[PDB]
Amino acid sequence: TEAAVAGKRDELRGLKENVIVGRLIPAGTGYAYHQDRMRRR
Amino acid sequence: KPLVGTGMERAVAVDSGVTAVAKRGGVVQYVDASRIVIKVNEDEMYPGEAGIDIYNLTKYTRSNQNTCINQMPCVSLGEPVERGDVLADGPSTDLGELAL
Amino acid sequence: NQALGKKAISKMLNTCYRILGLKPTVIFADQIMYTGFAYAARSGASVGID
Amino acid sequence: EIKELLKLGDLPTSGQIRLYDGRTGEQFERPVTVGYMYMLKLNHLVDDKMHARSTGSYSLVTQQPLGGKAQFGGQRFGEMEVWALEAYGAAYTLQEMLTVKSDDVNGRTKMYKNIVDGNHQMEPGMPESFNVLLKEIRSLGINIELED
Amino acid sequence: ARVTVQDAVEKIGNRFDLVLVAARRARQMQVGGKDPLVPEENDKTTVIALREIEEGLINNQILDVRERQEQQEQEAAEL
Amino acid sequence: VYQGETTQTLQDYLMWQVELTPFSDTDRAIATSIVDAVDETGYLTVPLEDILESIGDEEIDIDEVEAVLKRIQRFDPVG
Amino acid sequence: VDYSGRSVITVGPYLRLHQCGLPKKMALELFKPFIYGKLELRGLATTIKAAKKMVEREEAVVWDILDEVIREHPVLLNRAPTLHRLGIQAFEPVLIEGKAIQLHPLVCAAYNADFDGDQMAVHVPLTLEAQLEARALMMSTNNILSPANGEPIIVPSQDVVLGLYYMTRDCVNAKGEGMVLTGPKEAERLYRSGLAS
Amino acid sequence: TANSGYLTRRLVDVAQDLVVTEDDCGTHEGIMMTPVIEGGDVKEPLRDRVLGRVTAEDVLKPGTADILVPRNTLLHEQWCDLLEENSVDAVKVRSVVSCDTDFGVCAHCYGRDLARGHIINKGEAIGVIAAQSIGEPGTQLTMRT
Amino acid sequence: SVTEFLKPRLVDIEQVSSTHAKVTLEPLERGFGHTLGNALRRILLSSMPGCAVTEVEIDGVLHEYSTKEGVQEDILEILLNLKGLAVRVQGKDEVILTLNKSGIGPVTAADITHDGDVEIVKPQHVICHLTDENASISMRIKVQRGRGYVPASTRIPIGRLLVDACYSPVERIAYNVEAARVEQRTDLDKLVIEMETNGTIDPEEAIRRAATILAEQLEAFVDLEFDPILLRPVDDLELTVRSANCLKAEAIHYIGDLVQRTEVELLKTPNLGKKSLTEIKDVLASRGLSLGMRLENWPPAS
Amino acid sequence: SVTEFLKPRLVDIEQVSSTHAKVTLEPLERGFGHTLGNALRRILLSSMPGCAVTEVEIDGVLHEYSTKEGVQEDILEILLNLKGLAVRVQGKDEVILTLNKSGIGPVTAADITHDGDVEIVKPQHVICHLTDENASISMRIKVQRGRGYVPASTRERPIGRLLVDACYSPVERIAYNVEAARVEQRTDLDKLVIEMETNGTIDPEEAIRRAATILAEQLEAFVDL
Ligand SMILES: [Mg+2]
Ligand SMILES: [Zn+2]
Repeated sequence: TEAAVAGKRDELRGLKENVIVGRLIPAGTGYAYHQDRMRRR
Repeated sequence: KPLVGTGMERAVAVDSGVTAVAKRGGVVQYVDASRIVIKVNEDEMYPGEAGIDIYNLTKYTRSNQNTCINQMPCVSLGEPVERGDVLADGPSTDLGELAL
Repeated sequence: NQALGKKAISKMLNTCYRILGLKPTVIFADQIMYTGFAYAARSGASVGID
Repeated sequence: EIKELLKLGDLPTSGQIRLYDGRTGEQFERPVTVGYMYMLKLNHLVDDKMHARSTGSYSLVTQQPLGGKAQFGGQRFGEMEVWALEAYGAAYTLQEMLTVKSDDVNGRTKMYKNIVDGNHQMEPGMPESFNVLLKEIRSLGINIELED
Repeated sequence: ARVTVQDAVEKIGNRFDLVLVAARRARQMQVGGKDPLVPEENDKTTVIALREIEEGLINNQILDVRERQEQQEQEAAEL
Repeated sequence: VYQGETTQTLQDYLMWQVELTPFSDTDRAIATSIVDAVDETGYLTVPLEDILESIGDEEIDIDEVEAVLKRIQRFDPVG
Repeated sequence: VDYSGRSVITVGPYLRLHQCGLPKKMALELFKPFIYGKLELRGLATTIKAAKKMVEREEAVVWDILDEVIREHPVLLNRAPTLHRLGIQAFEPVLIEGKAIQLHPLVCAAYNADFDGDQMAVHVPLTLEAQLEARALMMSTNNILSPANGEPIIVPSQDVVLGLYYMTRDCVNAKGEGMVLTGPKEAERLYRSGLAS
Repeated sequence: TANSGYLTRRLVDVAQDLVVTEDDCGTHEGIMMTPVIEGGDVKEPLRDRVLGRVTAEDVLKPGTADILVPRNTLLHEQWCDLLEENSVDAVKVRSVVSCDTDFGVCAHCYGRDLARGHIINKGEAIGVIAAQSIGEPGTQLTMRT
Repeated sequence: SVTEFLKPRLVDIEQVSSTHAKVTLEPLERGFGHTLGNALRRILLSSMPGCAVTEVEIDGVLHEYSTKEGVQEDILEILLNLKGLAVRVQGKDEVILTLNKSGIGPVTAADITHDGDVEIVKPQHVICHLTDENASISMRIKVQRGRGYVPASTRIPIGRLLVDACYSPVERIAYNVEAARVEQRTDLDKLVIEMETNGTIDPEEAIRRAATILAEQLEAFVDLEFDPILLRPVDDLELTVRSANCLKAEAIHYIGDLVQRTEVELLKTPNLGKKSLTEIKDVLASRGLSLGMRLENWPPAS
Repeated sequence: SVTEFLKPRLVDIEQVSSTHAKVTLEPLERGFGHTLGNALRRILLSSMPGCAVTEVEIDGVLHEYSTKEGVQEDILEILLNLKGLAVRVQGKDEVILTLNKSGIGPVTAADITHDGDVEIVKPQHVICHLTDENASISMRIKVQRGRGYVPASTRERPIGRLLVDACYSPVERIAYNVEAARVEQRTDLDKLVIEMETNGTIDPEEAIRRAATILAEQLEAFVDL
């Protein structure tokens, strides 16, 4: 309810968010992948 | 049988309904792997009655836990029995004693 | 050169890891387990009422 | 009384005898307590415990493997296992658990074909339960969407 | 065979980077037409890649140089 | 709650066998068209000309469709 | 998840620290697509249904195929509850007979497991990255220190401690006392001959 | 068991997103480490509180103005032995609390891996490790008074 | 049969050194690994003929606990050094050797007086050391022949020092039993024997001698591929004349060779178009075969 | 000399009973008594051949989880009793025995129809009991030769043929002792006494000779090497 009223936006920067959408977590061996995503984004 | 017990095996075996217990005294007229016929004594019979007790044993039936329920005779032909004696052993019972 | 309890064996493993490294330590641990099992079997240690 | 009964049967009073090793014939160095115990077999049989699965049937809604040996189901990889994989840093193992061994329908069939061809690579994709969650949130009158 | 990866870790400096380099080399040896730089002894491509890294024959810079050289040769010989 | 269980039909089994067969992209599209037009008793419900029309590519002749159909007819069950 | 199983754990005292004992009935199911690929690769099966029927019949050659495909391929063993990251570890399988999983004794402390009814689950990594992560991060030989405090986690216990304590003790008047030996090998030769205590 | 599980779930949720994302933040803040003494017994010596950490300032000898341990030094066993040789009772070290790194911490404000003998690497989920290290021994504590 | 037992078929030998060896035997029947290993270990330790130093006499030493002047090592150190001396004797069952040395340096086995029958395995075996120049060492060494290990404590004039006798050439032997299987049977033994001798004989000869002794002890009771379609010739396919000519020009003679060829390669084959490729795919599909098949090591030397 | 060993040989055999015997080996060198004793004990316990009941067929029964009228035992108990039948076969590796019995009384091993090449060593072995005068039992029993223990699960069959797990080993237990012997004027020679308890279907001397032959054939691999 708070997010819908505020119209919030989620950037998917943590471990749990990337687990929810089935991506590589930004830790361990998935850290370089997110670094490259930041570089190309 | 446990071979080291406490003396409560007979009470558990008999108070449970797994065994066949003589309702009246008499002589084993017929014995078989699936039925027992006892010839009741003349002093325990009712008037105008053929005095015999027929016990049909439970043979290889399924329990609630998908295990086996099976009764085996523990008496021989012609031997005397009295009221309350064990005629057949149920599962986990050895001569009227609990045997787990 | 002493009677090796739990603490002495752990100390031996820690010394091996600190001085030598990882592979000698895992080989040492496996050999320790084998020897301990073998000689515990050979001892015949039992428990009785006496 | 136990020692008296042992003496009646011509047995050592201490209750311990000398044993020999069946593989070498050598006597054990100390006397061993040998006797008789009453053992029970409990209704926990490994026959009912062993269960394995490669693939099988899935749910209609979540498209995830079912549960239970009778249904030939899979093992649940819960939150604590996810935490354990996150503490190791095993990101590819975790992503493989979350999509290809699970409700990601197209990657499921791509991975099997790749494995049969000798190519151990995956194309992860998007889980189906996230789409179900999006639809269920939209059914409440809330506009939730992916962008870019 | 392999029981430990400590030597390869010290060669690369990171476990997280070692996994990526070894996966790249193993995929080159598995799906590509590459041949191992060490004598394969009833080993799988992952263990072969780890043994190649352990001897200093494989790292990120070497892989990048090899890829650039192969691409240049392909583009030169295409005509 | 109730969700149900997925069931494998004849077409699902045939497509599973198609995915694990070395077809080309054109052959795989033809196989998808052929498996689509298979009824519950296992018979082809449309002529091969309809399949060729449904492919939508004009450089394919009936011989390729015939070869792919012959390959599919040897799947499990045979016939 | 797919490619997962579970069963009761027993003890394997012969195993090495990086090895586990996996039933071959479980491994036949868990590694089925790998077996299909290996059967098709060497001409034993020309189609996928032929390989499927060969595996269903459990022919004598599919066991050689399985022993070929499980050679260097880690599996993840996990016991619930997973209180820390040491509740999941990677091992190399050894195909065994029976239905129980054999576990190395020295890793029982990390799992907090004992052999009186505990069950364990096994998962199969599929891709090259997952296999290399299992080998390089989650392997038991990599996990010998506790991440919480830095203490070792491969502490010997019970029978090993009892045996090592018993062998390294001295008695005042024992057989063979007071003799001078050239080295440890002569000591073992005397012990096995029954000439020294 | 249920209370321990709930506690560790909350601890994981609060700190799941904390990762080592840098190598040094250049901060000079720190915490002063002294031996843990309660009443008449020393509960914890100084060595176990500064082992595997990074000094936030130069360590001076107690009797002189001579620099004993320089800045940005990972206190391994040898440094701790040197500190105990000269009777040092308080060392200013770097902690994750006083870290200037935005969205994560650096490898110097954290210190040693405690599973490997070296300094922590970039990309390590230290929050999950911390939550699991705190919550795992919760079944060795007590619930009833 | 009922009297037929398994016999070893994979005998492996690993020569760690000239005196250290590791033997592996498999497969064995269940439980025979322990039987054979224990019997061989007992025979190699307890009953094994050999020659060893029995007793010594030093001219300047009359008591076991004495201090020799000019020699760095103690008396029991010299006894330990003599206990490790390996000697081969061919003449008789008892020999006497004399060692005399003077000067400064390591007194070794090369200083023992030479004899035709007596042979020293290691001439460089160190006996002792002489520190000062004006000191000489003279000793008389008795060597005998026997079996196994005989401690000096079990043998309890003047100046005669007893030495524990190690006649057996075996210095160490250990065995281990692992699991092994034939294709059908899975509970079989695999026996590994690691053994080191003292240099007099090879480890293999020691094992053979032990086995021969054990066997002679029993003399009074012992009574006397690819799927077949892949191997078929390409002529089995009812191909057209042009397609068959192209295939023979491409040196394709077997079905495996054809099914290993992709469509892209066959498209670029000279004199081969699309109709012939489609016909080949049709005739292969009639037998449940395709063109994108991979084989590991196709040509089976046939 | 010292490279020459004294060879043992069988000295005395004492038949304490029909299933219990003592065998004496003499002379032995020092240490060879235990070496021979343990090997012989292991081989005798593990690798001896014998005959066992493998299949049964009773006229009226279809499976072992049933009963028969006039018989006080279940089919499972009868099969367990047959599992302990000791039979010595002297001409073949497989034989079929026939049992027919009627009337009230114990059906024992002496009721099996006599065969020329088959011997029953314990005729008093009770198989079952008939508790009715108009009750009869007829059965066919297959006996095969082998060694070891073969469960029936590991090893088309018509309905009514019952399988029995086969324990082919005739040896019940083995014990051995090493004592001091008086041979010539030597006091360092041993004597090995072996106590064998069996089921009565194997001779002690031939069992010892079979064990020795197996040991020698296993040692022939190390002899050449
Ligand atoms: Mg438990
Ligand atoms: Zn910082």
